[PDB]
Parts: sequence; structure tokens; C-alpha cells
Amino acid sequence: TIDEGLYSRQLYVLGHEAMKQMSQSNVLIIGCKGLGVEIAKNVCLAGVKSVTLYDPQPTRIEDLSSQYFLTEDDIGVPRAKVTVSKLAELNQYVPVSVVDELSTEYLKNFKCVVVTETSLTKQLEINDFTHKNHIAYIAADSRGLFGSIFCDFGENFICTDTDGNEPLTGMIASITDDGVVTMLEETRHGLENGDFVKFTEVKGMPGLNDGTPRKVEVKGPYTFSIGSVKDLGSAGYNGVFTQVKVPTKISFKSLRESLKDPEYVYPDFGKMMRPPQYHIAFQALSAFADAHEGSLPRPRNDIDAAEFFEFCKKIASTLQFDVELDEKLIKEISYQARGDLVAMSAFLGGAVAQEVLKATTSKFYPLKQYFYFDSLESLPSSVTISEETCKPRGCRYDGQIAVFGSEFQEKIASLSTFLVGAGAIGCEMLKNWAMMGVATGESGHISVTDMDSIEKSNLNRQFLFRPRDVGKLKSECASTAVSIMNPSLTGKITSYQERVGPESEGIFGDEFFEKLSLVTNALDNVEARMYVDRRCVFFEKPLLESGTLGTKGNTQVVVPHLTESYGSSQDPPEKSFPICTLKNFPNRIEHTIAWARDLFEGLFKQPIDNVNMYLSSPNFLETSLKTSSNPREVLENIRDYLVTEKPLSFEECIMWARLQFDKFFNNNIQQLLFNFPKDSVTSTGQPFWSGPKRAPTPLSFDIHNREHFDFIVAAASLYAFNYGLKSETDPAIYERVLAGYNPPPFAPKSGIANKDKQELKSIADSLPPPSSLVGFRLTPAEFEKDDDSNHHIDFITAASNLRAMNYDITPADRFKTKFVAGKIVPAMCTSTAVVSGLVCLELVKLVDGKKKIEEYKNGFFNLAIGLFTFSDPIASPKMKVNGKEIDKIWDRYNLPDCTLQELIDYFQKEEGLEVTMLSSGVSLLYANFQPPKKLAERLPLKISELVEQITKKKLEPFRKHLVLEICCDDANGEDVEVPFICIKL
Amino acid sequence: MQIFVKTLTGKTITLEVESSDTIDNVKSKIQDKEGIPPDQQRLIFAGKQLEDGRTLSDYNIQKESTLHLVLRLRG
Amino acid sequence: ALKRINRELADLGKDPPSSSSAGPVGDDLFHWQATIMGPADSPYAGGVFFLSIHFPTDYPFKPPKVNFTTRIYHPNINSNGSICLDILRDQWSPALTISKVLLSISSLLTDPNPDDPLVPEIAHVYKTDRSRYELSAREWTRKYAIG
Ligand SMILES: Nc1ncnc2c1ncn2[C@@H]1O[C@H](COP(=O)(O)OP(=O)(O)OP(=O)(O)O)[C@@H](O)[C@H]1O
Ligand SMILES: [Mg+2]
Ligand SMILES: [Mg+2]
Repeated sequence: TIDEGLYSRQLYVLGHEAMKQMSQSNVLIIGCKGLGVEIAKNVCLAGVKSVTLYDPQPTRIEDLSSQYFLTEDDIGVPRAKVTVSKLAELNQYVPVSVVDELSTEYLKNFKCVVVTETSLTKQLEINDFTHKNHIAYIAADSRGLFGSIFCDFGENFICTDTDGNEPLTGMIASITDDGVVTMLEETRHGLENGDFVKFTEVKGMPGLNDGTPRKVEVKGPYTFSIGSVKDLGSAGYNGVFTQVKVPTKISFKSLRESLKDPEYVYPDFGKMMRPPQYHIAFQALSAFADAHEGSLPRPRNDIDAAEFFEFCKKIASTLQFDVELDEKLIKEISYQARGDLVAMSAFLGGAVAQEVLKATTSKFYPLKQYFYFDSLESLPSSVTISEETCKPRGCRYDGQIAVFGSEFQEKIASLSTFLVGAGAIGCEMLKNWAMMGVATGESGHISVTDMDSIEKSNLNRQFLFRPRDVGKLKSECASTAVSIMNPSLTGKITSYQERVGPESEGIFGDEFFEKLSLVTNALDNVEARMYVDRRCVFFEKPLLESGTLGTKGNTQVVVPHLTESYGSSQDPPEKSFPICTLKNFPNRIEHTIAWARDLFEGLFKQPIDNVNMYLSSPNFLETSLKTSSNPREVLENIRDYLVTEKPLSFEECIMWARLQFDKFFNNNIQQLLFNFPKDSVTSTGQPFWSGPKRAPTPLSFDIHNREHFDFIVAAASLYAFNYGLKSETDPAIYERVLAGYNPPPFAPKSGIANKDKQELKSIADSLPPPSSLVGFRLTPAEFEKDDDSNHHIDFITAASNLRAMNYDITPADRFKTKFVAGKIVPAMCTSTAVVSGLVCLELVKLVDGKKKIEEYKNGFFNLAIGLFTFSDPIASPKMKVNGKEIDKIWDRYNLPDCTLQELIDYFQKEEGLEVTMLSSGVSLLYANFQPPKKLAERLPLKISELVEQITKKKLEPFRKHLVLEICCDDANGEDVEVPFICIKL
Repeated sequence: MQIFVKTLTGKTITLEVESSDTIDNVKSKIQDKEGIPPDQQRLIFAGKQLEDGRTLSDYNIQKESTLHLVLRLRG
Repeated sequence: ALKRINRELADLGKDPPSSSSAGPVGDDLFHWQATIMGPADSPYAGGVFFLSIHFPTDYPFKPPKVNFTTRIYHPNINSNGSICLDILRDQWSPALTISKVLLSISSLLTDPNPDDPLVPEIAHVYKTDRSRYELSAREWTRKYAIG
């Protein structure tokens, strides 16, 4: 009973079984500071059975440095009591409670236990009980720019899925008697040594089709070995191999034993000596806190740093750690001991929430065991960081001033950012900016733009929106929510509802872009990303790109004059199945789904568009006759949908649906089998229907079958919607009507002047004149996946399953059909939190104005295997132009609105280059091969006038510049790249 | 020396080659005998696919070795 | 983008086609209209076929859309002009040029591939009665590829 209308995006990552098992697990959370509340929010959105909180400490002002559910009116009230009320409204299926006191036996009521902001002795006491009773125990800690995560799921943890990937499957070319299995041509299985696979539909070796998993020995990118198959057979032809994933047993250790002999997880191999240092540092920190009544070292205090270093030395000697302590790093940890950042809190909260989901669902490979992370490169260097500057001022920003100081806080308060999109990533970015106090100064400002509206499925990962807000614009709701969270942002945020594109340049013009400080992207398509990247390159503004895909995520930073732009990078393309495979010879369910989508478009969308356009354009027929590829098809569609097959009731719609069923699932198959019989052979003698090609078989219409009836109902409903009729779903009428249907005879045909125009004219004149039909319009069917009351996905599933039954392929349910056809991108809340944390950690680097390229880090991570990696950005390529160093991306030519001839002369005299091609937008303004008459007509005109003449459209008043792409050859004719031209109107 | 090339249907073709011969020459001989374009010939020996630009000796092919020939399928 | 486009448009003139003429349609580089001359040693000898090439906005990161305009009677080309190829569909590496496409279509015209056809009936005719296929191809290329 999983509400797939709410967890639609998450189920594509986890699955039905994972959520079914997850809806029976209890989670306890000790500590309700920023990290604790973030973890609680993520878990509540995840959908666990219930969440319990325990943090009885009174609220203080500085706690608001990273808490977004606390207001200044909550001083003196326990954090849990004031947080449960706001947490209970995130999800209606997840009750949230509060417990005043914690008892050891009470811990047996929970399935997972998360511990934050607790002393080491209490952690040991809890772990000593939660280890021997088989309870997952996750301890998290965030100190300034450092973070520690510890996981313990018992000594007999069972991990069903270790990577989260789909099982690998493939086709076989030939199998030798020595177990040599060969893939098809240029086909890579991707298996690894030690994997288990099973073979089916193997011809010549039936024994391998039993299903017993077998070991895998990788012998090459295209072949592997299984051993000896002497007994089973001699040689095998064709077949399919499928990988089998077996559960694994992972054994952890208790905290007390792992303190002596830990097991680190290295998040980066460039700094491998740090985790051993941090392991001692955090224990020494806990000891110092215990030695000062729970008082952490004061910010940037030398004496506290010395005392902490002495404690570190004592602990290192005690534990027989043969490691020399790094004084500088340890003292830096001491200085930031009281730090509390919202970016690190969000990052660690997302990570720990993912770990909790792993623990509850027994899926994916978890951390084993310690995970120490630091982003010490984010420490500002352009401001004075000292004890005086980092002391608290009794304000809500103490947790951040204690790390960065007041001057950098003032620098942040005057930012002028621009956030594109208000999705999940947009919501997290806005939350982080609100917590940090971004643009809370006099000169600060925030702009958020997004044209989409909130839907029900967006509530799973967008915590700023409530069910009462379904159907409204995202920007307004987000702005209101962040004004409620931080009252200081009242009037400092402007929310637009404009799509960021070529048509919105009248609003996001020069005035708008000349006051910004940085642009942050929260988009989900590549085209808009490229558009924003081009705009940022033109205006030379820092850009922050972030992308997610399931549990994987990546973040990239683009800095002017330092690093290359996003466009230089490229994502993998999309594999479009060859038209031959889709049209005639499918062999997978994806082919059938694609065929069904194309059929839907051709049956319910294109003909209606043609009919509507015929009755609107007074000269449609003449234009189509000499422009459209298949005028005959358009004429036939218009005739059929206007006069020949215009329904007058729902019964005629049912009859038409039956006829289309017969046409597409019973007749074309007969034609194909008549052209290529099942016993036909290729030119080389091989059987035709072998390997990737599967012999089809015609279907006979049986009303009692569920799939046939579903297809009939869906087709009839869609036809009625197209013709604006009243549809029905009672099976009685369908069974009554379809009984009296006489199938027209059909026999496959073997085949064996300029009158075609005459036939087309005869068809055309048969159509009623447009004047006769005034106000008669047919409703086209626009595909909408999220709506479950339009029979779209139902029809697609029916068609795909029927075509699969034609070719003996495994049918798929409505869930996978919706996943594939709708191009739904899997998404998770934890990945969003992590990417937001990384982007906000890069943002403080950008604010500080760091110049070196090694201080920035593009980040990539995969939460399925706990993989994190950070690499330096790729430097922008340089080039030699006219014996000078030219940046390929961030350099341009600034010229007035001179004539084209003057521009050519300038490039000939200044750069010593001969211009050969000059373009702007999608037009070729000037080329070296154009007829001399055209050039002589175009040369004495200005660039603006030339563009106006060529594009046949006047330049808008808001336009103030032109971007020209120029390709020129040198004196010897050798082509040399040059930067674009920025003509100033 | 002499070698045997097995096809997808179990046929065995005997070829006279030398350990120093290039893969290109062998593909040329197979095209001369069976008419299969070299671009579509995928020769495998001991679980390793022979690549253009090398010699038989590079793959440790010796007296009376056995190869397998599969054919690429055009789109 | 237009960089690539133009570089190839230019080298085309420096690469005497001999059997092609890819010309941009007016002043929209994103919609060329090339041409192909029927091979001498083919039933389609003495024919001129016009093709429309629409470059996607992500070119060369996405394959170009090449569609025949002149009707041709070929096993692997349907009436709509869609072309059955992998360099255009899934094998579109970002390491290709119009030249290649325009000599791979010529090679396809040189010899069809009926083992993996796109028009089953024409493929059946070609496999069974070669002479009828020859006559039909000649008739079609005379009716459409001429005049
Ligand atoms: N060109 C664009 N201009 C402005 N906003 C854009 C543009 N492209 C995408 N967006 C916004 O980016 C956000 C995409 O985020 P997300 O994918 O999580 O939301 P969604 O598309 O509503 O949801 P789902 O992908 O789950 O169906 C949406 O708010 C969309 O409005
Ligand atoms: Mg949406
Ligand atoms: Mg989306």
C-alpha cells in the first residue's frame, strides 16, 4: 500500500520491497542541534515508521546558527519540544514524538539509533548495549569544518545489494567446450572476477540453461570463462547470460574495540595521513570537553589549543599510536572546536540519513567504519581571523563568526546572488543561504526564478512546500517560506516566474546581470544549463553547477579567467535505438515501450494537429503539398479524422479501437511473416530468425484476456477524449458491443504516370471547405505522465505488453512503463542535501576570492558504495594568437558598431588575420565563398543593420550588444581560432 | 606454420601463416577465402581479441593454434 | 558549434565532393540540403537525390538528422526518407564529419544490406527475384531521380 503518488521519484531508487521493509522500522535521534534536525528531516521525508527525539537542553541563541526550525522567541525552551511541532507537518504518514528521559532498555524500541552531540562516555555506554542486541548505531559529529561518522550494524550484517546497480545481462555469440563464453560484436559485459551468472535460451548446450549460478573468470573485454563444460555439451550457439547478485555478510566491531584498532574510510587519496590524526583529535576533544564541564575550546584561543595538544599527546602515547602528531592541523581543529556551519551540518545529515536507510533496508554497501572528512581549504584568507574577530557577539550568526569572523560575515551579508530554479536543489540552496545570512546587509539581494508549479510528487524532496500549496508557483512559496525562517530577508528577495531562456532576456538584461555576484544553477536539463553558462561567460560571473542522478551526485564550480566553462564538459549522450530495431525486430521491453510511445504520438497527437491546422491556415494544403515529406499521409489522416471515421457515439469509438488492435497486432505481423517466413535463411545460410531477431506470432483477439480489454478501453477513451465524447468504463457495454464485430478479411500481398498528383487532388477536394466548418476543433492529446486519469500510461503499457507478447518478450508492469516512457529522473533527498552542502562549501571559497586553482575542488560522489572524490578544476586552455597569450574562453574583442568592411580591415591590420566566416546567433552573416554581388551589397552596412536585414527581425529596444563568432585564416591560409566579438550597439 | 579458424557454425578453415605475420594480413587472407570484410572480422584466441596493428607473435600464437572468427553485424 | 559546422562546410569545398554538394539552405547553417549522385555501377545510375540535414542544437554531441527527399527504391530506406544507419543513430561518436556520412550513404547505395532490412517487402523481392528488384530500382530512379 505504498503511496506511489507521493514516493514516485524515490521508488525508482529504492524499490517497493525496500520501502515496505522501511515502513516498519523505528529511528531514535539523540541530539537536536542542526545536524540532528537535518537528519530528522531527511528521515521523515524518507518514510520510516516513526521518529523519536531526545535533546532536553534549553535553546540558546547561537543554536540558531544552523537550526532553521528555531526562532528568537524560542530561547529557554527545550529544542525537541519546539522542533517536533514543525517536524510533524513534513509528512502525514510519519508520527513524531518526544521523550524527556532516555533509558537503556527503552533503546530496544527502535531499529536504528543516531547519536549526535554526546560525550564519549555516554556514547560508549549506549554502544555497549546497542551492539549485543543487534541494533544499528550511527554516531555523527560536526566540529567546524571537520566531520566524523561511525557506523555499527552488528557483527552479522547482511547486505543484499552492494552497489545498487541493475543486474548485468547480455547476449552470447558462441560458447566453446572449454567454458569460453563470448559476447556479441563490440559488446562489453562489464562483469568482474568472482561474479555469478546464469545462462538461458542457449542453443546446443541445454545443460547451462538449468539456472545454477557459475563463477566468472574475466578473460577480456568481450569474453570470459566459466570452467569446463565437457559433460554438458560440445559447442553452444546464441543465448542470454544474466548476472546473479548474492547477499554478502559484513561483520562490524563495537566502538570500544574499534577505538584501539579503527578501520578508516578514505574520502580522498591526496591527503591520506589525516584520518589517523583526526581519530586522536576527536577523542582528545571529547576528553577536553569532559575536563571543562562540557565546554569546548574557545575560538582561536592559544591556551586552549596548547591544552588540547597536550591531551592529544597523552592519548597518542596511551593508545600506542606510532604516529607523529601534526601540531598545525591539531591546533586548527582546536580553534574551530566551537564552530557550527550549516553546510557541513547539511552534508553530514544527508550522509547519515543515507546510512540509516542502508541500515534499515539492508541494502547498498555501508561505511566500514570510520569516516573523517574535512574541508579545511574553505578557511578564508582575505580576512583577519583572530580571537578578537571570532568572539561571539550574542547574535544568531555566532556559530559562523566563530569560524570565519565578523568581517567575513559582513562580506556575506552584502552578496547579490542569482538562483536559477526552485526545485529540490533550489530549496536546499535557499535554506543554506537563509541560515548563513546571505544578502542580509544593505547592499545584498537575492533573485529566484522558476516557472514550474508545485505538484504532489515534488513534496517528497522539497521540504519548503506543503500539501496545501499544491498548484501554486514554486518561487512565491519558497520566498514566503524563507522569509518566515529568517525575518531579516523581508524585502531582500525577488521571485520571478519567467523561464530562463532567449525569450526572457528583456528582464534578465544588462542592468540585471551587472549587479550580480554569482549564479547558482538548480536546473534539470542540459540546454538551460548551457544557456546560463553562456550568459555567465559573457558577463564573467562565477557559476555553480550541481547535478544528481539517483544516489550519485556531482558539483562543479566555474570561475572567471581561471577555469573552463561547463560547455567544455559533456555528459554521455542518449542511445537512440536504430529505427530498424524499433520498427520491425524488437528484442527488449524498452523497444516495445518506445514503439508504443511513437504509436501514441502518431494516433492521438499528430493527426489532430494536422486537422486543426487545416481549418486555421487558409493555404495549408498548398504548403503541405510541396513542403511535407508525405503529403499523402496528411491528406489521408485529415480525411479519416474529419469525414471517413468521425465517431458519433462511444460504440463507434470501441469499434475503431478494435479495428486498430487488429491492424497493429494481427495484420502487420502476418505481413512480416509473409515477407520473412520462420524458416527463411540469410544470404550466408544462417537462419533469419535467430539471435537478436525473434520470430513473431500474430495475436487473436480474446475479450476475456485482461491485456486486450485494457488496450480496448484505453484506445476508446483516448479517441473519445479527442472527439470530446462521453467515455465509459463499465465492461458490460464493451462486452455487448464487441460481440457483434465482423473482422474484415485480410491476406498478405506479395506485390508483383503522373496520376499520383491527380489522386492527391481527388483526395484533397473530398475534404469539406474550411468555411463550411467554423468553430469545430478537435482536442489533441498532450502526453502527461503525472496524471493518472487520462489513460496515457495505461495505453502505453497496454501497447508495450501486447507487442512483447507478439515477440515472446517479458512484459513490464505500469510502474516500469511509467519510469521508462516518461524519462523520469530518479531523485533522493540525501543526494540533494549532499550536493547543497558541497555547493555551499564552494560558495565560501568564491566569496573569499581565492585566486589559485588548487584551492577549488569539483566534487563527485556515489552514496551506493560510500564513494567521495574531489579533484582540481581543469584550467582554461590557452592559445597563441598573433604571438600573444589568449585565453580560449574568457577573452573577447570589444568593438563599436562599425561597418563590416571596417571590422574586416581592423582584423586585417591589428591582428594580421584574414576573416573568412562571421556569424551571429543561427545566421551566417559573412562568408568567404558567397557571391561577390551579395557581399558588395552587404559590405557598406553596419553590423546591426546587417543582422536586422538577414534575420528579418528588428533588434529589440532592450538589446545592447551582439555576440559574433568569427573563424579566420592566417596569411598562409592556416586556420587559427580566435575569441568571439562583443559588438556594442 | 598452419592454424585453424573456427566459425560460428562449427566450420574449420586451415590457414598457412607465420608467427611474424600481421593481423591485417590474416584478415586479408580470410577475406580472400570467405569474402568477409576485415572490418567485420573479430578473431579471438585464448580469450583475447586480436587487434589490428600487431603480429601473431604478439599474441603468442604458435604451431597449429586455434582461433575463432565472429562477424560484426551492420546496422 | 557553428565553428565545427563552418570548418566542415569549408573543407568540403577544399575536398572536391565528386558526388555531393552539401549546401546550407539560405542563411540557416542548421538546415543544409545536400545532394548525392547515383553510382555508375548500380541500378540507380544517372540520378540526383536531394537530402535534408538538420543539425541538432547539441551538434556534434548529437547525430545530425539526415532525411532523403527524392523518393528512392532501396531496401534500407523507407518512403519517409529515413535512413537505416548506426553512425547516424547510436554509433554517432563525436568524431565524424559530413564527408563520412556522404560516402557511407554512397556505399550503402552501392550494395544494400537485406539481411537487416527496413522495408521487408523490398528486401524479400531483392532476395528472391533480383531482376525484378533491378527493374523496379531503374524505374524509380528514372521517374524520380531524373527530372
Ligand atoms: N529553463 C528553465 N528556466 C527556469 N526554471 C527551469 C528551467 N528548466 C528547469 N527549471 C526548473 O528546474 C526545476 C527542476 O527540478 P525538479 O526536476 O526537481 O522538479 P520537477 O521537474 O517539477 O520534478 P520532477 O523532475 O520530479 O518531475 C523545476 O522547478 C523547473 O521549473
Ligand atoms: Mg515539475
Ligand atoms: Mg524535473
